[PDB]
Amino acid sequence: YLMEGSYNKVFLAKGNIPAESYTFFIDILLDTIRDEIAGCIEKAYEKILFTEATRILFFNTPKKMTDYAKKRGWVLGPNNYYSFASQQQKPEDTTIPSTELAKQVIEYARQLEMIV
Amino acid sequence: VIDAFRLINANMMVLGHEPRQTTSNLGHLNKPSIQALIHGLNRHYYSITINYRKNELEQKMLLNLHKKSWMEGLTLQDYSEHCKHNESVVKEMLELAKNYNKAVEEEDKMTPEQLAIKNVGKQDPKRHLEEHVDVLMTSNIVQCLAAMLDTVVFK
Repeated sequence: YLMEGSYNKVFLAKGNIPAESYTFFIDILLDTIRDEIAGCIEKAYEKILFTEATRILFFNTPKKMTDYAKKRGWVLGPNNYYSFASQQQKPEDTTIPSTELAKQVIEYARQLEMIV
Repeated sequence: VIDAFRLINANMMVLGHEPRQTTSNLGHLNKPSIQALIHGLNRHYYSITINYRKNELEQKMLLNLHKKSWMEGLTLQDYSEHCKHNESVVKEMLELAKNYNKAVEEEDKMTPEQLAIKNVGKQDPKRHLEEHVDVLMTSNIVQCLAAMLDTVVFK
């Protein structure tokens, strides 16, 4: 579940109780899990209600979710509103290529001119 | 071709100075003018040797043959003139290709004397796929860089 983002992995961190020493240590991972989840949700949606965000990042209270809607920087209207940072400014410039592709062309010429 | 000549006293030659018209020149041998050089070199004149003086100012002058500050790299052919060029060549590639397969089946079943004297319709062999690819490529590669370079230069 960790490598290919699938969640229900926070739920199975208290269900891996057959060995208690697992449940003591695994708690550490649960602060990275929230981070990857919000990392995708920053791009995956654009309008959800606040209580749902509280149900997704596995929080129980509204207060926590205010703090974490403040670190990522979202606004608190009736539904929690997003900011477009998925492809905010597109790569519509091949002026950035420009120099690089010209290097490449030159390179081909070197291989067609060298003495081999 | 440029020589130099000086007449020699034929009279003195008759009088015994015939082996005495040898001034100390270096040498390098001639032939087709042995017509009048057998009594020219050896009776009427002889061969002087030619040199040159290649100044560095004249050399830096003649060396000039292109004023390019408006030529290539500040230009490039028309991109509809340039697709009509590729079209034609890369079709000729096809025509030659077929004959190329037909040559690779032949050469296998023959001795190099018969592939040697093969000089009827030079259109078949490698020689034309090379003849093409080096014009095509050239063109195009650079065809290639010219566009890119201007994109930054006149950005």
